[PDB]
Amino acid sequence: QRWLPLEANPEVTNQFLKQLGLHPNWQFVDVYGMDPELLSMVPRPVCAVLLLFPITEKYEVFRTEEEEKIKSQGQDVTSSVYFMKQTISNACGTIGLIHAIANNKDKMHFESGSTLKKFLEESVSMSPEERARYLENYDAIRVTHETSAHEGQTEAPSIDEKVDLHFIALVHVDGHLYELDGRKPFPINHGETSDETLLEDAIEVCKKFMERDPDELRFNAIALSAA
Amino acid sequence: LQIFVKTLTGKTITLEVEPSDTIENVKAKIQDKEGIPPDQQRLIFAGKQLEDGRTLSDYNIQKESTLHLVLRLRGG
Amino acid sequence: MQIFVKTLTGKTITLEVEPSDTIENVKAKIQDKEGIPPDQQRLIFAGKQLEDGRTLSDYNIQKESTLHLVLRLRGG
Ligand SMILES: [Br-]
Ligand SMILES: [Br-]
Ligand SMILES: [Br-]
Ligand SMILES: [Cl-]
Ligand SMILES: [K+]
Ligand SMILES: [K+]
Repeated sequence: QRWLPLEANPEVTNQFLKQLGLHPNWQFVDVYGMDPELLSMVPRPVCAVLLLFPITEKYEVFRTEEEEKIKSQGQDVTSSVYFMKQTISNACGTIGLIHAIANNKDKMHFESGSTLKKFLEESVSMSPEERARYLENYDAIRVTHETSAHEGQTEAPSIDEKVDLHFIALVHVDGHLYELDGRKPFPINHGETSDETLLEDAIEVCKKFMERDPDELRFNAIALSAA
Repeated sequence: LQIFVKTLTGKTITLEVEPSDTIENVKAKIQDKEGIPPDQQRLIFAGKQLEDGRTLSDYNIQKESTLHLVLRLRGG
Repeated sequence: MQIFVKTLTGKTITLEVEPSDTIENVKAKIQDKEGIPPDQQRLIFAGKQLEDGRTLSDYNIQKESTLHLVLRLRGG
């Protein structure tokens, strides 16, 4: 099973969330730069950052080493984190948005018959792999993703084209900053954060991605900001 | 005249331009230097998103002004 | 024959068309009814964006098929 990749565009992501029946208390905005002046233009509070980055060979050796270190050495992951695996080529757009909403459920309002509300209620007790198989089979979100992939300032590529760009979500749960990437076997704990400092703390993780791949420009960050 | 274009990574691209140059022209110059297709480019100056058909002059972009580049990339 | 076009608002546009009609023709008919310029229109059927020079017949679009209308954003 193979979906179309989504454009890193707040207009597209906000339209997608509206189709999934989220009330617009929260809206995505662009992040223009990582210094205080440009970050001061992001409306506060912020409850998530989605980062688009390139899956290069250099990225993949770091991902391999990180996975091996955490499997053998351990890390803390709070039981409150909602995590799902990616089992569908090019669904990272949808999985990133579900990670952002599912880990802020208490701050979110849903409309009558919200498909995302139904997805979250049914998957509340599922393992990360079961959540991934459930999404494979969840037609209402598959057809909404399909429509959304045709929106934006660029044309959707052919479904056969290889995609080397990937979305991840950065959230605050229970005092800590989690990287949620369906391609990894677990959340990644990036240390302490709070509701008031999430944007700054998330952007510090994004900076580390860019420094590990210094010759790449193919990055985009969107912040989920109070409307 | 010289202008600066900063990316989200904080990299600075220097362009040689005229006040009469269109936003399309600037995007073509960025494609020439960095190989980013114009359709994926979104340029900002003074917190305002710029339109393709307008000139640097229209926006009072002058010598050594800094613009911001956001990339409308697609991700899986 | 009649076909249906659903917008992001969930509204339905009904068009009178022939199987031999081009995607360009359909976009002209949508411009007539809704005043959306053809160059901004993207028509989707079976998850695929339709090309201007092809016919409804080329895509097996039949009587009372539903297409989806998305708007290409201008960028800049
Ligand atoms: Br805040
Ligand atoms: Br130049
Ligand atoms: Br736009
Ligand atoms: Cl919460
Ligand atoms: K849970
Ligand atoms: K949270």
